[PDB]
Amino acid sequence: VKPNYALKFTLAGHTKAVSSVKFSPNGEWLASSSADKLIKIWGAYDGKFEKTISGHKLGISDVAWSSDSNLLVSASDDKTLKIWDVSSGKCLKTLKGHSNYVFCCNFNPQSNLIVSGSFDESVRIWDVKTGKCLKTLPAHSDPVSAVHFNRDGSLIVSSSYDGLCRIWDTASGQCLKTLIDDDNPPVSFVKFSPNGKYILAATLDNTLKLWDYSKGKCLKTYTGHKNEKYCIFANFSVTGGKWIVSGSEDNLVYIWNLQTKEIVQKLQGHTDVVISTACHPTENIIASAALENDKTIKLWKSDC
Amino acid sequence: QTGSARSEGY
Repeated sequence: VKPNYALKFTLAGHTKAVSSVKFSPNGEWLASSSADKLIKIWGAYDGKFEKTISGHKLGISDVAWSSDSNLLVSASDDKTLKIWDVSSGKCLKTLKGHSNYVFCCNFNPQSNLIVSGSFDESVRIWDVKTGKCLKTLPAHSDPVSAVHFNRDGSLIVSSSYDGLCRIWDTASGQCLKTLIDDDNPPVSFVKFSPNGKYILAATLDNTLKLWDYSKGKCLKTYTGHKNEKYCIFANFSVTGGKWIVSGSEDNLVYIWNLQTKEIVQKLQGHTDVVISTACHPTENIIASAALENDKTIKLWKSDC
Repeated sequence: QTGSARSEGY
């Protein structure tokens, strides 16, 4: 079985490259971040522009939702993260401590903690309420491209241009595992699977890999796309068929069957690299976003 | 030059 994603809406508004898109956990909203220093909020089902959230001094590389859909956190070249109250648009806290660009960010499932990764080669863990840094992990020897908590928040996975994925104990800060396959390309993205068993990792050799975390083994590889330069997000799509979804440097969105590793669809429409994709939590909807020559976000919907 | 680390690329 193959899905049939079809283009429904195109969202224009950002004035520079879009850097990340994320659906709110409650399914109502899409948040986007951009090199234009802005966060924009859009209706998840109709693509209707809702509001702009402003405050960063330089471009934003990542934005992420709290699990109750009330807060956002953003990571900026201004070397800060900002915590936002979405309803009021207020910047609640500015998280200062990284010594270089902040590249990636996420809340833990409880949403009492934020994890961040930076060009300063560290991972920081921050208290959401106080906006204060709790731990700094000397995690990598090159910029940190992604950070993500597991299902219960007890672990953090990080990835780096240094070619490593590392798993950290949230509470103690200890490195529990280092994962790397037979070659050492920069690792450009990682995240835990929805069930927490696996880690999905992208490397800048045109490859996505599914790792069994507990066993430290690569189980599956997904290929066919182009990814040698950009830190492109990847997703697990779970509302219909079980897919892996990723942007590509040939301007397409790729969708693979998770189990069989076959490509099941390619989405054409963007005019530049698709840097970010997101999958809606309840409906078969994919959001995709593109770089500077395009500047748009697209919403695609399928019957499977 | 593109304005963010992620949109600039490796």
